[PDB]
Amino acid sequence: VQLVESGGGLVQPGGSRKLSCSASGFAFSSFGMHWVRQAPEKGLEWVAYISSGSGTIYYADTVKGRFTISRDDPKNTLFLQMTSLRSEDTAMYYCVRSIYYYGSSPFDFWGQGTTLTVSSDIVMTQATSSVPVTPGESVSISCRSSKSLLHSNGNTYLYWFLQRPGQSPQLLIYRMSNLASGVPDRFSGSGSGTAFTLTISRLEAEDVGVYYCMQHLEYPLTFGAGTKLEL
Amino acid sequence: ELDQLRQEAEQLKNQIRDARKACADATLSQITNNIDPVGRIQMRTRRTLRGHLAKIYAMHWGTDSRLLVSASQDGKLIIWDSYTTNKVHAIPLRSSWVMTCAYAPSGNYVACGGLDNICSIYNLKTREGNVRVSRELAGHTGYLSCCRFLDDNQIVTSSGDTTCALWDIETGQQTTTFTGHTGDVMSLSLAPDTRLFVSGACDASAKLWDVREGMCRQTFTGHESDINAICFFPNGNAFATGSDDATCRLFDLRADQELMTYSHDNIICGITSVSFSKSGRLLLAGYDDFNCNVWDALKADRAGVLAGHDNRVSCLGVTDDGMAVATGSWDSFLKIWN
Amino acid sequence: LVEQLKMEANIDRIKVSKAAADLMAYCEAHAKEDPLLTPVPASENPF
Amino acid sequence: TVSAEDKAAAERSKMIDKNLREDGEKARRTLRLLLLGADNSGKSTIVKGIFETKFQVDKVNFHMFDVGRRKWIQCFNDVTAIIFVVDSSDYNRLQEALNDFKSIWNNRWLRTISVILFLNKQDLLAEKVLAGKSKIEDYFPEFARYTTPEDATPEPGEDPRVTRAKYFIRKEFVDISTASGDGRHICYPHFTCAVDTENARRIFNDCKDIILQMNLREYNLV
Amino acid sequence: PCYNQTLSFTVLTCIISLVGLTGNAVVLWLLGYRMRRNAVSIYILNLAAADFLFLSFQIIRLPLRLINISHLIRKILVSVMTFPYFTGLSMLSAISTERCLSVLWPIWYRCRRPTHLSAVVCVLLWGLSLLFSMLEWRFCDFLFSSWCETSDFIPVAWLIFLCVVLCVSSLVLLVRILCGSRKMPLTRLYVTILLTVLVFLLCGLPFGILGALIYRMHLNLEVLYCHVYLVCMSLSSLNSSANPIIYFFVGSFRQ
Ligand SMILES: C[C@H](CCC(=O)O)[C@H]1CC[C@H]2[C@@H]3CC[C@@H]4C[C@H](OP(=O)(O)O)CC[C@]4(C)[C@H]3C[C@H](O)[C@]12C
Repeated sequence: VQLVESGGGLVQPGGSRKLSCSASGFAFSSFGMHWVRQAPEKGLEWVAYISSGSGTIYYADTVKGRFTISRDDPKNTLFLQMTSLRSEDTAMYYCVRSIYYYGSSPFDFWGQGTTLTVSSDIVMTQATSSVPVTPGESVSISCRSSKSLLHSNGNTYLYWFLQRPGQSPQLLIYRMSNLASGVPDRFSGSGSGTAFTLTISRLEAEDVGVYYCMQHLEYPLTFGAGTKLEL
Repeated sequence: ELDQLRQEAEQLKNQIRDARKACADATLSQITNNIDPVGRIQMRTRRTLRGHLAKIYAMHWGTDSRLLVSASQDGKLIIWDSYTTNKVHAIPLRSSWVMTCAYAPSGNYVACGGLDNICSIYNLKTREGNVRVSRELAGHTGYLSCCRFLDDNQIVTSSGDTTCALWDIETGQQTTTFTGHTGDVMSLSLAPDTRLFVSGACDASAKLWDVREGMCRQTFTGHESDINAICFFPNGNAFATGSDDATCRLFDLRADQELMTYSHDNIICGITSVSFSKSGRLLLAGYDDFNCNVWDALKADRAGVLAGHDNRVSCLGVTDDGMAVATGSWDSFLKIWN
Repeated sequence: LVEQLKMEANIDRIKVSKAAADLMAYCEAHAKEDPLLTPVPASENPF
Repeated sequence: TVSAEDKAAAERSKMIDKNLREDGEKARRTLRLLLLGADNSGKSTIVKGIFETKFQVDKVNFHMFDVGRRKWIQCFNDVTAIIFVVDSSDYNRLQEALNDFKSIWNNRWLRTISVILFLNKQDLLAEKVLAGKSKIEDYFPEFARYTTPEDATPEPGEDPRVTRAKYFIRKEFVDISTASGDGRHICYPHFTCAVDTENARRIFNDCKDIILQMNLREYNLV
Repeated sequence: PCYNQTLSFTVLTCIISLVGLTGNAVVLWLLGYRMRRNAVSIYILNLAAADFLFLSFQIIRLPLRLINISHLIRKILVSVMTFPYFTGLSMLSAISTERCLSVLWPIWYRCRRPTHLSAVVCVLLWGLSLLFSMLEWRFCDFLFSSWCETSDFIPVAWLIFLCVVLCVSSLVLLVRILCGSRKMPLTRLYVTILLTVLVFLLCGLPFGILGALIYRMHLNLEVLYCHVYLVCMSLSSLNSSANPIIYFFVGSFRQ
């Protein structure tokens, strides 16, 4: 239940830098792990995925061939090696656990980020970027997918995360209906193919933040633009 | 003294038998003779669950009717996704001798037990991505033959100590002890309303116990052999018992007597497991003849045979919606039938 | 057995005809909403 | 096609399959024995919920389970052998031991499981016979019609009367063994002195013979 | 048909091939799905498949010997058919040596076996039976050098090695059985071992040795060899027909 990551720093363009993610408190060997980067001004962006048992490997189409994600289960750690760094790669990197079985809730825990400074996919678009809200009211945000997230098995792969600025993002609702473990019952996700919404009733303290909706239908794992909430 | 007490008990038993006889005027067979039969029921096997390396002794469907737990003699408790045959979970047990399975109605927990005389409650939905034993309920002096979840905190377990026990899992101690059986209790069936349950034992008697009161309310003595399995009717005012005498029997809570006998001259194998359809019209009965049978619960006529196992069918289950029936046998294979 | 036999001696025992009638009524009431009685089309069959 | 999460669930199931296969491979190279005895027979002294003891001889592992019956004996269906320990010093309970052995041998679920018989009392049998206080023929009147066969395998330090009594008891168990066996299993009678250390070797040899018999039986040789 | 007396031989061989296909088909269907494949059942399975192929090419080849004689495609047919033949003898030898090893070391056979050696030997023996098919095929073999142009006795070496290893495995099993504790089931074990040895030697093997001797000395079947080849073919067909019987149906009907 702890993912502490190390690495990052001032790297000249074209250099190489390896950054690690030490996992403690959970069975790291049974979890598929993700590296997800977010720009200083932009939103979240999935980078790489290493499966459980290292049997399956995925990369983003922008870092394929220059990034290498690996895991050491006996040492309970994750590695990201980079080659030929560029200024369009400098971001904040997050190590994310996610276990896949029936009824599981992947992207449970997101580790604290490492700041790296270098100096066909379906689109999930959030129409609203910032809305004004007051505590005790009711708010609703929405986003649209390029293609329907409903699957032939009846599962609609949509996930909502709340950043809560100053801290790493956390899962709120998964599969567009189910609620994450530990989040309040006020949050409620709903919607249909290419049109999903999240409703927050009676907003309280530690609720304002950026809400990202992402898809798990196809592995490029597109994230939403984000929707900031302010007083 | 002892002779007077024995005479009083004999007189009370005779009076009970006379009262039961006076309440019998027409059997269910005569009433349902003018009813269209079920015909022929041809269930086909849709899924085969391979992965168990030893005889499967118990299984239990989940309330969502997609996940099912199973225990085999190899000391592994395995949670299957029936639709995809994917193995959601598979965890080892402290003792390889396990002869009962239970799935929590919420699905957050599973239970196991056997020759270790300890009921192990495992937490499925937890952190650290692995299931661990949440509780070890001890206090039964004999092996555990069945265990059922009243709720996420209560569990009723029947043992070979000729007793049943209602435990509060949070405290871990026996809340109620049900005694009165003179033989090893082999099965128990929770009522749909979850207020009383029937337990069959080795003394060829099925006893109905009130969970809240804690005392036996009715006793049914029709069998001449150990009652291996018991299953409550979906209505909740009847149940079916299966014993070693190759006969099934329908008993009523309000009539206090046997209703029908499901037996055949060509069946000599004992019953290992019984189950009802969603509507209760078909009684599914696992046998020692390596195959299961389907009986018309209202006419005592065989409807079909579920013959897909190379060894005796040890565990049986029907989903809450009745879509499929899962049978686990001693050939280490679970088969879902539609 | 000292008192349990007498406690279970006097139960509100309705006639076997009534019990059979209500069992048959329950069976016929729910006979149209289960798949093992009448097979469902493969479109609605998860297996 | 199946979704990404379904693919990862299938991968998890495949890893579970591999782990289960590895566990079954490790557990296949062990031999499971069921220890049985009535009372004061020294079952726990044979080798120096459920009491389970693991002992390794000749680089092979043996599991011995004792439970401290018609219902739970059903679980021990795949057990390689039932090790039945008998106290032969006394004779009041000797017929009880004979009835116990008959019930175990004729069990429906133990119809293919062979029995290793350990008549646990050897020295005590000798003292009881030589003392003469207890008449063995009183409990078993078959001594008049029973004579020691010509072919005998007596040890160096033995008395003809003690050997006759020991062979009578062994015969009184093997007639039950051979009465209804149909050749599917064979009892292996032995004699221990409750101090003999060559007892795991005897079980090892008997289990090797049992495994050879199973190999012959299901490979068309028998 | 060198001069006559061929129709009866063809009819008998066709009947034997038909019953062989029937038996091989039923045993293959039973073992493919209604079986457990413990340690030797896989060997019976692929041996039955090889026999099914063998009598399949036998039925494809033999009846056209009477009509539309070409004397060219028949060489191709026998060259193809000799591959299932070597496959079947190879799995017969494998069955014999596996039984011998199980009798010699039962603890190892039950506990320490890899549980996948049967399929490994399956694929290895099938691939090796793909080889040693170049006995008579001295046709453009050299495509480059150190190869036996005519006296290539490697297929004969393989066949004789299979024969001797089968015989020695049977002999070792018999010696071990006779040199141990005698439960005395020595009434049908003797008959089954002797029957296996005879159906391997008195049948099947004559076809292989005839092929080896015919490709050793280039004979055009002359006028006296028009009867022995048919006899050897019928013996091999009878061996392949009776193999599924002796190896599975005896055990099936024994209980
Ligand atoms: C089993 C052996 C291989 C020996 C080995 O591997 O060590 C095979 C290989 C080539 C086969 C001969 C081909 C032609 C030979 C001459 C005739 O010709 P056809 O009627 O047209 O077939 C008859 C068939 C013939 C007598 C075959 C006999 C025998 O079956 C052979 C020699």
